Amino acid sequence: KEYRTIKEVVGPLMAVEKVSGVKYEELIEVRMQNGEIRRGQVLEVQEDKAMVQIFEGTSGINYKNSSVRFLGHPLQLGVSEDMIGRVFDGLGRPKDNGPEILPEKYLDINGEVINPIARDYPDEFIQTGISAIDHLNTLVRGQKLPVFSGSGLPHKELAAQIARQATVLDSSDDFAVVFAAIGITFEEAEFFMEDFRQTGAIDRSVMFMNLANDPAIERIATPRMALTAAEYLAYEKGMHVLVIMTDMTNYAEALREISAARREVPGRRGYPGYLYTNLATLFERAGRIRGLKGSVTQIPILTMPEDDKTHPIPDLTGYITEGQIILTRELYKSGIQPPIDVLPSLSRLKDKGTGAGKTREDHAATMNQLFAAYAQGKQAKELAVVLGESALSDIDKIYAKFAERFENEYVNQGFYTNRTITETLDLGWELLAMLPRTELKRIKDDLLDKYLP
Amino acid sequence: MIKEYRTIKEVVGPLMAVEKVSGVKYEELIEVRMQNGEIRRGQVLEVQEDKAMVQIFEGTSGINYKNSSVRFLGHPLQLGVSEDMIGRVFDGLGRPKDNGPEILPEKYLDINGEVINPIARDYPDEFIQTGISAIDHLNTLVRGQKLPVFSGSGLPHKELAAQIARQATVLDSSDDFAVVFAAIGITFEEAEFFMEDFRQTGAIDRSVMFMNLANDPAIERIATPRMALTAAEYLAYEKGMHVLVIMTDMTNYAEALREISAARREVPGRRGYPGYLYTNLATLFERAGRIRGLKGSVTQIPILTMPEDDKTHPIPDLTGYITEGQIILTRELYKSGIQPPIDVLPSLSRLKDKGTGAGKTREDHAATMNQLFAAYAQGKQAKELAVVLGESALSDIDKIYAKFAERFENEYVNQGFYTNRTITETLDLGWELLAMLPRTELKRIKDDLLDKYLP
Amino acid sequence: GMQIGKIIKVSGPLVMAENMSEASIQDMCLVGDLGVIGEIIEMRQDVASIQVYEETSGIGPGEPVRSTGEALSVELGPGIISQMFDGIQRPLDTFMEVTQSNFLGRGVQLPALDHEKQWWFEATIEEGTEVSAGDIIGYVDETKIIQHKIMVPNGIKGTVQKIESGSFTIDDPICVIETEQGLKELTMMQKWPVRRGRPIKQKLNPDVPMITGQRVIDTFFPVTKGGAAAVPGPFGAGKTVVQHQIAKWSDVDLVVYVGCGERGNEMTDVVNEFPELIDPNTGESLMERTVLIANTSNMPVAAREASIYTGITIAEYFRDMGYDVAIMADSTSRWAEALREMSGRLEEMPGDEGYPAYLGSRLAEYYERSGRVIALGSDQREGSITAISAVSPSGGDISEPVTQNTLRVVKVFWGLDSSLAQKRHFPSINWIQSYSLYSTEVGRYMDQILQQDWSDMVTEGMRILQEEEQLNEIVRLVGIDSLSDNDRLTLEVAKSIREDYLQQNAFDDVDTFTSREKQFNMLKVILTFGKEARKALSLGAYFNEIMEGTVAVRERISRSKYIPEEELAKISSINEEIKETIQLIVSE
Ligand SMILES: Nc1ncnc2c1ncn2[C@@H]1O[C@H](COP(=O)(O)OP(=O)(O)NP(=O)(O)O)[C@@H](O)[C@H]1O
Ligand SMILES: [Mg+2]
Repeated sequence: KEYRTIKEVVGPLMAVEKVSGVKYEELIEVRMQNGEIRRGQVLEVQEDKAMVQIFEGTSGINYKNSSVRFLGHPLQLGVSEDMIGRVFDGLGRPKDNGPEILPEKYLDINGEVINPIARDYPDEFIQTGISAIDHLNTLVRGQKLPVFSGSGLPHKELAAQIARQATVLDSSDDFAVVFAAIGITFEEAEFFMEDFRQTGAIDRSVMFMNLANDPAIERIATPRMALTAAEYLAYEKGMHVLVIMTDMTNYAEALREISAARREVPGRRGYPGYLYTNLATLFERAGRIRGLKGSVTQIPILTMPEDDKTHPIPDLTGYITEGQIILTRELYKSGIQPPIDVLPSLSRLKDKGTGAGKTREDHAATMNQLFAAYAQGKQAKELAVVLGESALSDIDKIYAKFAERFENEYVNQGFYTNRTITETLDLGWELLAMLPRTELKRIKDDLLDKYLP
Repeated sequence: MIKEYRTIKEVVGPLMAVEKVSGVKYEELIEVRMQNGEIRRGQVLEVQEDKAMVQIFEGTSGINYKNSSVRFLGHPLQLGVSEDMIGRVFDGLGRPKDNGPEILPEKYLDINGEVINPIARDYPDEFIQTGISAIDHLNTLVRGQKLPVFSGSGLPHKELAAQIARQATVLDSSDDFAVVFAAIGITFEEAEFFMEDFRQTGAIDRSVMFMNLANDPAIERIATPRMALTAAEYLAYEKGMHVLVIMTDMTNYAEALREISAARREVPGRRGYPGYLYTNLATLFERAGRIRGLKGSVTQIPILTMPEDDKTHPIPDLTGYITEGQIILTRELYKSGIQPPIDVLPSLSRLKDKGTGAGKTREDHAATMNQLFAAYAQGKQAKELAVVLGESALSDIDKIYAKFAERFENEYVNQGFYTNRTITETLDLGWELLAMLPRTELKRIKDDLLDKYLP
Repeated sequence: GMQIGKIIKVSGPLVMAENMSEASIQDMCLVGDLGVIGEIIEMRQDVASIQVYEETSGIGPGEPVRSTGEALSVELGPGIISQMFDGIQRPLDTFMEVTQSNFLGRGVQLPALDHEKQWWFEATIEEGTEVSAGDIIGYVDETKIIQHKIMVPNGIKGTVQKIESGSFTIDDPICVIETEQGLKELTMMQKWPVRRGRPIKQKLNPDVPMITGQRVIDTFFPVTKGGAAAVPGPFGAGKTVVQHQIAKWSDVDLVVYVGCGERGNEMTDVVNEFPELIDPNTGESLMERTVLIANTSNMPVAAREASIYTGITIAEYFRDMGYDVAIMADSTSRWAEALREMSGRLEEMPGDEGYPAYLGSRLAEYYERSGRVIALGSDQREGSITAISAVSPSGGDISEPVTQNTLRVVKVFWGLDSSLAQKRHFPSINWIQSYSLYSTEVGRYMDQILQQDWSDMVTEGMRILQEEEQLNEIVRLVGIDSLSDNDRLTLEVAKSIREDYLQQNAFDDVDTFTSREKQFNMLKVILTFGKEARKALSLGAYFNEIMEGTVAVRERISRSKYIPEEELAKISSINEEIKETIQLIVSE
């Protein structure tokens, strides 16, 4: 049953009249006069009318001569283990000139909420290979830990490096990366594709690539398709899955465009009032489930407009995620790779993945001691540059030197260098050795003896 | 004139639409007789053709429109007044909540009241000694005035109002005030504070109280101050009493107005408050004063909390455009331990000129008031400079003013909630502080006053 | 028979259905072929506007709607303690077993309580007694510590004709009352509409301080049993940790924790950890006094509002038995935002910042349900509800409608600070901006119950912290060296207050809780160092020398937070070591 009754077209939205039996969120197909097919979703259904959003937009559609078909089910992803190694576009269509996926089953891309009773709490270490993360802001299996960045900052290189190096020490060959690109430039897409292909990371990955030049309502579907593939691999195939999504500020833009087309009253800073809830339906899909071996870990990546952390996109993301990794322009100017500022960074669940049996027994103590010493030394630098070298005390000058070496040699490891957790902790002890023993108050003394030369 | 219809067409929040009616009047009181036996009161907001829009005081939860009916009672909302109201506690609609015997009314009065003819007014001019120096000297209260307290959440406006009610006296009038208290959306603890204070002082036996609390329906707040003021004008102008009306919190009143305004989908004014907020408030606050030839009076002290401590918010802004001054409390003075935390600089009384001076307070009243204001304003500016740039930046003369402003706040304004100063003690303390400054700085005060009173 | 409506519109959680002419505002409905749970919120002729507490994907016009004739309610009876419910009181563990799924489906109705479980009912009321609402007819030992009292339901009056002790399910009749309408049977279970406050005899002033074990709260910004406290703060500042701490250690009888639009893992953390936190006095775990209401951020939005009223109604039920209850709402901002979303769907005229015009009165009505009360019943027993509410303002800016409306009605404000959190100062309570209007009265309670001058210790400590604020501005003017020896001592004492008393690690085994008397000893020691050091300085002693001769004793002060509760003498002995050390220094 095909309807020739399209009434009007407003941006990506379309109104269909004289419909019957249509459901909220039902998948639709528009058969255009040129014969191409555009898929869409029912946003609102009343009486004999239905309101739909078209993922590819309505440009070039002659509605009087195009027909609409309602398909009787929500938008789904055909999932299969064969998706590993494949590159798809924002709507889940092959992008690598490879064969069409033969799905094991089709899954509603909205997913379902995990019963809190059935949840397992995030546990066990994920080695990113990046000292500033692994040591001070440890990523744990099942956590949501985002990167807050800015335009011109190298979050692109950081995302690729984590995809390339992330691993679990506990298990072998059960680790998979799902990478969702949202509104990224062609050059950014080029960079991610070559990096995954040249290192072989593609052979344990699934990629969903939405580009800036692509229709923007595709972005609504893109992260939901990535998370549906991840949940399949984790919960039905038992894999440890890491989902990396960039750039979520481009996701919010798509939501704002839909909101505008619907003539909804805008919320704070022109973003929809339901922005928190919408983002929660993505980020809360992370976790572990009791009795299942797999896991879904999420690293959303976003740029803070005007570097303002109080902007609705970083602010609401921080109100959902379990910590955050902050990149700054000051560290980037100094050449620090990655330019992670550990002072506003945090991982809330880190203690569940550290210590004896997971990393090493000295992990927590040296984390607290390095952090304390670095804050004190950054404050010492702040006095020395502003008030001159002489004003700073002798003990303070040590801390200033420490802070500089911490940035230049500990945080700054390079976007193409992988550090094991042992290398990171040993490097941490080499930096603490700059400080006098009378200053290592946070570290127990038998640990001090054992691990200090 | 009673009519009953089972023609409810819409039930949406606090509002109901009734159709196929005739003989219905604007502001007529109505009853909704619900399908389950409940009876809920309301008012006609608008009538056109065969339709009438009504507001329900207790909300519309549990109403089935089809099997309920609306009875139009043939008169507006009234208060059954009687001298027996004294010493009794009523809810927001004038129904007793103290388990006492129901009142046998002398008469029934439309709670909207009527405007006092401007040519029948007597000008308020009898000094009320509150015992609070920042009020009596700088922002003088006179009998028949409308003088609100502007406060904020967490600030001690209830203590200030209780102190005023407890200490207020006209020097040549031995009658105690009758107190009419209107609680509007306040918490139990706020209302209990006033209840306990009134019982301790015995004022409860000369009080009438209309209690709408935060657990009561919000639309009832619209009637509560009209019930109180109708009771007040009855006791004052028909029974000859001097009535002190304390109403809190007027911000809760304004917020109830905005709920109705929003439900009606009216054209929103500033911050969503209806464009008629000024007028609506004026119909309450102008119900104060004295009438030539009648012995009683109505003095109003409304209390409101300023949203975000912002005096330019519509609620304080429009109230200030209506009332005869305002007493402003501030967080910065409260944190410094000043009790009451009255900031005199943005406070005002518009009736102080003809209520003060020789024969009323004393001949030095207005001159020392104006000098203290000028010296406090200069000293506060001096202290603001010292914080921004250090004490050394301040000139020697401005060091005197900065210390003056400290002693003014710590000894003059900061008197305590249980301290009752006579106007003579207040004025004498004003001169002790003015003595800190050189005589050459006292431009507001003429030489005869300086020679006579200045130490 | 019963009228069947017909859906005419579906838009997210808003459904409109025609042919509903026989239904009432606030009736619950089974919506669509699936029969998902919804609530009638407004009606224009026969067309009802329904908000749905479940996902509406796959639902469309033409499907049936069926009113239940009842408003949103909870089941109140044995089997409610130690459970985790969703926002409309469905038991999440039974949900998992019945549907055989790890995920949340829809259209399945599950009774809140176990109606097949046998409980032992102990009858305590004599036959022939005249009873009314709130009267206790018997009890069930739901836990060893907590007696579940069986109360005559509101609206029931008469004389007891038959009552029998025995083992019954919550459906069995355990008592028979003779009423004017006739003979009435009573079970152990009663239903109550969540949006209506449970009636009481009268409210009382909440004046007994709660012991949270959190030093900054109990000492400087105390909440009382029956009081209300707001904890607004930016993301990561510590709102949830503060609430979990109060849930763990507070000296109330029962705790109701409402996860309102927050993270699933945090609910999972409570059900995992609380059964392992065992009270040493009674041998019972924290889960034996706890009720969990969970509606996460990605759960149905309208069910956030339901979770709030479900939680408070359960609290009121146990309050009516004569218990002290704490209810945590994390976070009320999510409830408010749900109201804002539905208000936009209904095309209502907005109030402040898009929120419905009735936001302020809804918030105020919620907190008026907390408080200390005389419950209904001849014995006039007393119970209380203490309300602790997180608020989550955008960008940490407390000048927004949810925070502002909340501070109008609550008497305690714990303002969490971004700078403190980033400095790892936890709890991140801004001690300059926070306040408790219970401080004075609590001070008198504490003085009398400790037989010590506690109120003056609290005052002096806050004075020192306030002088630290002024002195920091003066250091800002001319630097630390210009300051006098007494000023720099004040900075050191305030530094000890901040680091050795205010800062408290919720994740440390000892530091996570500090008893009332250990708090007294810790603050006395800290202030004693201040008292003795100034006396030295007046006697000619030198601040730099006083610091260099008190390293070890000040070290003891910094570790008194880790001293075990059975060893408090080790803390109180510090004072005389302080005296002796400083006396010897001035001699030298
Ligand atoms: N009392 C505390 N002791 C130690 N660490 C704390 C404490 N409170 C907070 N933290 C730290 O701060 C982090 C955030 O705490 P949390 O209670 O989750 O903040 P929140 O305000 O509820 N965040 P959000 O839900 O996003 O608004 C924790 O993971 C801890 O690392
Ligand atoms: Mg939280």
